[PDB]
Amino acid sequence: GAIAGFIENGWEGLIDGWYGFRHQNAQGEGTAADYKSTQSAIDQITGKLNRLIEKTNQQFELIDNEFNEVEKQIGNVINWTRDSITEVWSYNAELLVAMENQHTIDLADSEMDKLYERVKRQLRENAEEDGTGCFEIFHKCDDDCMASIRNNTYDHSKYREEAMQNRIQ
Amino acid sequence: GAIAGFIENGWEGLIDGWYGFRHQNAQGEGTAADYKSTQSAIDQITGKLNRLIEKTNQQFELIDNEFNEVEKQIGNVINWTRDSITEVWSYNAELLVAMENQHTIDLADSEMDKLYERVKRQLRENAEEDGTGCFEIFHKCDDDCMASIRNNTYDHSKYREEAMQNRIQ
Amino acid sequence: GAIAGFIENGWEGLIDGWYGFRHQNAQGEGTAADYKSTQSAIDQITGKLNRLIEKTNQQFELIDNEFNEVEKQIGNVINWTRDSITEVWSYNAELLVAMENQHTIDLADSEMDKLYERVKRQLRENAEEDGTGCFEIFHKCDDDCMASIRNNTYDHSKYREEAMQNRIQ
Amino acid sequence: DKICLGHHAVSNGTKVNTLTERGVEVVNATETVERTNIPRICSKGKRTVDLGQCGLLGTITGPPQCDQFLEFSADLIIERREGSDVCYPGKFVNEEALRQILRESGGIDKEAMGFTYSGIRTNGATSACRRSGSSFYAEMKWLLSNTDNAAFPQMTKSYKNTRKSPALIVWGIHHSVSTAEQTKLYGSGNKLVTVGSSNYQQSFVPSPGARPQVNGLSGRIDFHWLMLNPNDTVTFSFNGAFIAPDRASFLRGKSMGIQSGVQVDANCEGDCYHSGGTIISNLPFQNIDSRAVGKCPRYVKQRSLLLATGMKNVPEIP
Amino acid sequence: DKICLGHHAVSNGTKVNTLTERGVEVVNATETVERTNIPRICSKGKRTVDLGQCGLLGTITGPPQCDQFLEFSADLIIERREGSDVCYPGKFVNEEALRQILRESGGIDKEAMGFTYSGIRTNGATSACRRSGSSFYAEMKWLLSNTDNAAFPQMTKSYKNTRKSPALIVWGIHHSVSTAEQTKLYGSGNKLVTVGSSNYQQSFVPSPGARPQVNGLSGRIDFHWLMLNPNDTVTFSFNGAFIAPDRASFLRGKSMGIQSGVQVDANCEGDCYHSGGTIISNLPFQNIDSRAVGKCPRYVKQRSLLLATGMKNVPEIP
Amino acid sequence: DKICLGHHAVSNGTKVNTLTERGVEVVNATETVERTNIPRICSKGKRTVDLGQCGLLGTITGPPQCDQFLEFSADLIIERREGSDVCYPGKFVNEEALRQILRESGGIDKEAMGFTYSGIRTNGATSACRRSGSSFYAEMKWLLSNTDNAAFPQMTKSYKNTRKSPALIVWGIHHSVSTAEQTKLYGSGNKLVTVGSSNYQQSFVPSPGARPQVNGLSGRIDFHWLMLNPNDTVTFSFNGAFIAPDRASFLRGKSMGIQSGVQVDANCEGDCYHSGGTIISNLPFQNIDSRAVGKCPRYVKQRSLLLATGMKNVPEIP
Ligand SMILES: *[C@@H]1O[C@H](CO)[C@@H](O[C@@H]2O[C@H](CO)[C@@H](O)[C@H](O)[C@H]2NC(C)=O)[C@H](O)[C@H]1NC(C)=O
Ligand SMILES: *[C@@H]1O[C@H](CO)[C@@H](O[C@@H]2O[C@H](CO)[C@@H](O)[C@H](O)[C@H]2NC(C)=O)[C@H](O)[C@H]1NC(C)=O
Ligand SMILES: *[C@@H]1O[C@H](CO)[C@@H](O[C@@H]2O[C@H](CO)[C@@H](O)[C@H](O)[C@H]2NC(C)=O)[C@H](O)[C@H]1NC(C)=O
Ligand SMILES: *[C@@H]1O[C@H](CO)[C@@H](O)[C@H](O)[C@H]1NC(C)=O
Ligand SMILES: *[C@@H]1O[C@H](CO)[C@@H](O)[C@H](O)[C@H]1NC(C)=O
Ligand SMILES: *[C@@H]1O[C@H](CO)[C@@H](O)[C@H](O)[C@H]1NC(C)=O
Ligand SMILES: *[C@@H]1O[C@H](CO)[C@@H](O)[C@H](O)[C@H]1NC(C)=O
Ligand SMILES: *[C@@H]1O[C@H](CO)[C@@H](O)[C@H](O)[C@H]1NC(C)=O
Ligand SMILES: *[C@@H]1O[C@H](CO)[C@@H](O)[C@H](O)[C@H]1NC(C)=O
Repeated sequence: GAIAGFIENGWEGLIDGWYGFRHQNAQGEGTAADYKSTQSAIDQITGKLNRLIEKTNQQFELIDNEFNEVEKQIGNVINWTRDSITEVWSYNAELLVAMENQHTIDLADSEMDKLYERVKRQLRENAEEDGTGCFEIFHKCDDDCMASIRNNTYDHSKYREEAMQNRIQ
Repeated sequence: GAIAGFIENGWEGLIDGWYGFRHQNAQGEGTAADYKSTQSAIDQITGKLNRLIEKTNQQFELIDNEFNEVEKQIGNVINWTRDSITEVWSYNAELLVAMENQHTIDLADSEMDKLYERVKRQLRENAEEDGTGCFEIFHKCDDDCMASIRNNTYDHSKYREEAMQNRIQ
Repeated sequence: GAIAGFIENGWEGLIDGWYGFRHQNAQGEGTAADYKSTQSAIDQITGKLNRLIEKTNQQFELIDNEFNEVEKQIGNVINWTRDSITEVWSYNAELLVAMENQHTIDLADSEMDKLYERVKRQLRENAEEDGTGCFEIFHKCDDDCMASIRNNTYDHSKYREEAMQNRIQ
Repeated sequence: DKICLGHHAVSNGTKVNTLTERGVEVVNATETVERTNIPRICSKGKRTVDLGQCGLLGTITGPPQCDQFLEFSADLIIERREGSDVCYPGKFVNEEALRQILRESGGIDKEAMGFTYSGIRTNGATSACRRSGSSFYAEMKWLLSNTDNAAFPQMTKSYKNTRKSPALIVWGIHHSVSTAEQTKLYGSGNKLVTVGSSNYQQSFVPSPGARPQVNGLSGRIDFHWLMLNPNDTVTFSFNGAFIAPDRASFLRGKSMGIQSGVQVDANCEGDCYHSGGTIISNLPFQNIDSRAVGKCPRYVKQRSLLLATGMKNVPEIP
Repeated sequence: DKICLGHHAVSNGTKVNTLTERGVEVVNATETVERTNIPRICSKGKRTVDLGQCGLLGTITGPPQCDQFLEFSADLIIERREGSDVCYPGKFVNEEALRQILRESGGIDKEAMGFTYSGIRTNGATSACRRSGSSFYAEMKWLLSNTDNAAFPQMTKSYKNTRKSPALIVWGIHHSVSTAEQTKLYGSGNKLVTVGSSNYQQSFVPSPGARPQVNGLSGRIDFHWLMLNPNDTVTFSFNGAFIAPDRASFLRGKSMGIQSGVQVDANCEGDCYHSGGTIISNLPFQNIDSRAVGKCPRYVKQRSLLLATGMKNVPEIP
Repeated sequence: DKICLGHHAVSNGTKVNTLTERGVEVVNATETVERTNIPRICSKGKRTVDLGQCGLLGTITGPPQCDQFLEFSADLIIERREGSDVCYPGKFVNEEALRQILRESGGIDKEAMGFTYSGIRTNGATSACRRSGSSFYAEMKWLLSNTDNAAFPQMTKSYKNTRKSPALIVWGIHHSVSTAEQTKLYGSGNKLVTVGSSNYQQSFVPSPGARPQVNGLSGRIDFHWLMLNPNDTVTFSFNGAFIAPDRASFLRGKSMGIQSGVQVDANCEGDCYHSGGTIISNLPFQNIDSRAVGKCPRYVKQRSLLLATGMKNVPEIP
């Protein structure tokens, strides 16, 4: 009946945010979403979307005719040019999406690390990493204590004696 | 009258480098720039610049006429081709700069982390992170000691007894 | 006669993998490759290769003539178009390779960090970083113990008493 | 006591592509390539003319089919496959360049050129241009000799464009089924037509001869055109086989022309068209038609390119 | 006791480029720009014809050089520099458009047009078309008057395309060295040739005059062509100087044409060609020939663009 | 005791764009799109000719305006709007192709073609080509009959290019204001001009008729040209209305031509030009002129694209 974080597995129950907290104490188990990390990720992704919506003001008109076919030579030159330009945009499109997708995935992984590292810095010397994206807290951390960690009001000075004791023996 | 590092805020006073150190001891406060990290960043950015200076040897000549307008059909084909090519370069330009700028920013953030992680490894078990990009040093670190950290001549073995004592109680 | 890891220097002797372990204990020195990290990197690089092999189904035919030169005006329009398209692909090619190479290098550096961080999390409080990509292990770690670290079967609980003792004094 | 950091995930994962992987699952994605076509011409906000059976070039010469469009005005011009520029069999020289010009003209303003004739018939008509009875191109005059086989007098007519825009001028050369018929209409001897401007010089000789019957007729009228610069003058020198203009055309402003085979809709608002309808999309690319015109997303070969709008999907350990 | 994490490295490092560095060493790299050319035309799997001395347009008219190819069939068509479309000096009007059409025709099927003549010679021949003795274009008839200086009767010949594909029709106008020679062949007076279709109308007058001797001859025959739509008819009206067609051509299917100066190989299998041979490569780009045709990697200016297939190379500390 | 790691920052931050953000502040940035134009033609190092009132095609035929440039030599050629190719009203056939050829010719070398005439006048002149008095094109001969209305003898003139470069050959057809004037100059009857090469065959008939007065004249001379291959010969057959060449032209080497309306500067050194001046820049892109020629940065729509040359700017906490 253990809990685990990122590093082999996401949470299909975290449905009110992208990144979040999951704790277990004497009060039981709980899960809440972190706003700042989730909003950062959403802002960057929507930022990408808007950038790809920026419409072009270039207008193009007919250069050939599909009722009365144009002269062969100029028609083949036109087709060769269009197909060449289509290859170029097809390539550009493919590369753009692949590139953006790689970046979307990476910055998302980045946000997860920044959140984890932040929490690690809050807990100071009162906790140890379990290796599954979690922190074993070496003192009593009730729901109020767990909430203090989530909103960065956790003062490690308060639990340091109790925690360092339990860590050393 | 506290000092803080990267993580919410840069230093508008660090004017002789990109990355640097800021300390406070009994001798007071000081700020110095780190050469290696700053030079790495500058070398990579200038490297980008030179890459974008690499001139083309392709020469282009007039294909139409702005005094005596060419024939309509071939003229419209030419305009349609040029405008198509302009859309392509306009896109390429936009994407290149956006891509390069994202990378410039990220590698810069990377250098900051590498510097921070290096210092963390120098100090070993004689310090703790305060969560603002700083290290609380659990021993006496005068200006000479602070300078030893900046040039990687800091031997943690020398202060380890004194430091571990102050950390544990 | 010391050993060192990544951070100033690779290993020209690691010839059965990309990422690996190097230890020294009473039994002596040894080097072995890590499969999972090496295979991840190889899968991503070959993934790039296949993506660049995806052939085009667009067929192009002759639009001019190198035995009987076409008419001057349409010929110059054709040459101007082709050279324009060549500039575009030459640019695309240059940018693609430069971009991919930057990413190949970075994801490779990433895999190295993920491996290092994993090992760090295995060893918990029984080790310290030496600052050269290595871990000083504060307990007896024979070949069997070293092998347990490589296949993630290392239980830090078993050596914690012995290790924390040696770390503190 | 324990606190874990995590991220959301689903079983409803959708595959995308990256630089490295092909089919890597992400939590959410959206399409970048438009494939959804509206099989209508969305014309709301645009003054639209559906030429129907009238060919676009016919608006200048004026066969019966184009009587409604002789001075038409539009923001959006639609050619139809059933359209025809012609009643009496023939075609334009440099037709497509002329079409491209009219598609963005905004319509045409006609103005009389004021040609007067003597010792000559002007009532040349045909069964192929039925307008109540036999007739001819509305903007043109089919000139004959006077009686039959009678000599056609050498003539010279000029016209100055006194406006500030270029004038579209059109004339026709008539090719009889036989030299016997050419003689019956314009008299014996060789026939010459010269057209002079201040930036244009051309010449024309008729070519009598048997041709396949089109609309029951084996004769051909091929039309020619030039743009007359402001204050410049065109001069017509001829002695037969000449189809004279009655009015010149002036371009109204700005428009866009398309070729389509679907209905018009004045309710929908669009800006990117193809023969099959309107593409309305904020997406950067489309896979509907490469020859689409207006303000459009760029055409691509692929039918789908999914853009990740969420993080990589990692299923929870059960 | 100590455990270190590391990565492999070599002394055999190869330099590549990135966004930032130029010449950064990586452990392993591969080329993306093909430069390796196979100096043959790899034709395995493809039905290939090497026209050799036969010019491609000659397959339609039929000089002696093209007698083998009058109804040829191919997947791959190869023009050669020594090729010639002509025996009696001359050239095609709109030659290149016609070549481009034949390169992807899949070869040609010839069919008799069934023209019959009276009061006229049809055995026009020349020393320039030696086939055993003096002869002419195999698919064409050189029409004369009957005796010498005798009048050439006005004639009219028509032909309907009763098939489902367009017919390629070709005719020639003969330009004599002098009006004296033109008269000797076709009689006195002006000469006119008219060609009428249901989408085509053209006219032709011969131009007698001295020209440089080519193949010993100062006369020129210039060829003209049109595509005849199904069920449509062409009509020829003429009174001399007319080189009549005997058969029409029909395109067989699909093919590709190239111009080359290297041998053919039916063992190698290829799909991208240039005048210097075949490019077989999985690489995305090539630096061999910009005008290469078929299914090819994109041409680039650079001869080499190395793609890193390994991590950054960091030498071990000795 | 405490040590902090940090990075520099400013209040002077400049906004740029990335994949994600729009207007993210960085410490320092630079422009990639050139907008700074030098309103001169920087010609230092380049042999430059400013044709001025001489039209480029005029350098071949030789109206008074081009007398200085009949054998000009240049690295950089500049056409001006006031330039004219013509004294006696007319134009070239395929003019633009010829201009494009001369723009990169490096200038022209003229050589006599050595035509001799008998029973004919060669001193055709006009008021429109005033050179001291009435004159004509310097490189051309206006041929007449001999007295007035007198018959023009049929003539044939040939010229072989004995050099290793192609020869530029030019001739003119004269179109009289009336058949009466044509007869007065060249005699009665139809007039024919034939031009034969070994890769070229064309024919020409004059077109007398009234045209608008240009330079006070209603006649037109339209010029024609061909390139003559080495050791090949051109032959001219004519009987009137023929404007004969006196010299042929040979291209000197290599050059570049531009059209401009700004002054020349031999102090500044440039390599990218447009009608408004010179673009000197190491920047990859420019937003000055899409039709700019030479060695240029690529033209783009945007006026500014800022490249970050520094890290993200994060203001210090006060
Ligand atoms: C999956 O991605 C789509 C695309 O971004 C999201 O749908 C968007 O939702 C926002 C707000 O609801 C709208 O402004 C966009 O117009 C929508 N786009 C499309 C294409 O419909 C969707 O919200 C995402 N899924 C979840 C669960 O957030
Ligand atoms: C260096 O890179 C090349 C290119 O990827 C590797 O050669 C490939 O090897 C695999 C399997 O042996 C083949 O499927 C590919 O076709 C090879 N490519 C080429 C271009 O030959 C090579 O293995 C790499 N070097 C090392 C030591 O792994
Ligand atoms: C801001 O960026 C510009 C552009 O890189 C820097 O200006 C460059 O300075 C170097 C050396 O002084 C010159 O070689 C470049 O030619 C300059 N570029 C331009 C466009 O002028 C500038 O130094 C940067 N600002 C700071 C404070 O370093
Ligand atoms: C141009 O491409 C279209 C689409 O395949 C084709 O129908 C048309 O025939 C081509 N044009 C010419 C001149 O062949
Ligand atoms: C090509 O574009 C220019 C610039 O707008 C325009 O002035 C010119 O008329 C166009 N060409 C034709 C043939 O319309
Ligand atoms: C097109 O480019 C080729 C290659 O340089 C050249 O030989 C040819 O002359 C060019 N075409 C024209 C019409 O100049
Ligand atoms: C208009 O044309 C007349 C002759 O037709 C000419 O004299 C005049 O210069 C032209 N321009 C103006 C502005 O009148
Ligand atoms: C074929 O041609 C004939 C006359 O040549 C015409 O009447 C008929 O409509 C055409 N089409 C068909 C399908 O018969
Ligand atoms: C040059 O021309 C002559 C005839 O004008 C011809 O016999 C000869 O073959 C040509 N070539 C050379 C190299 O003499």
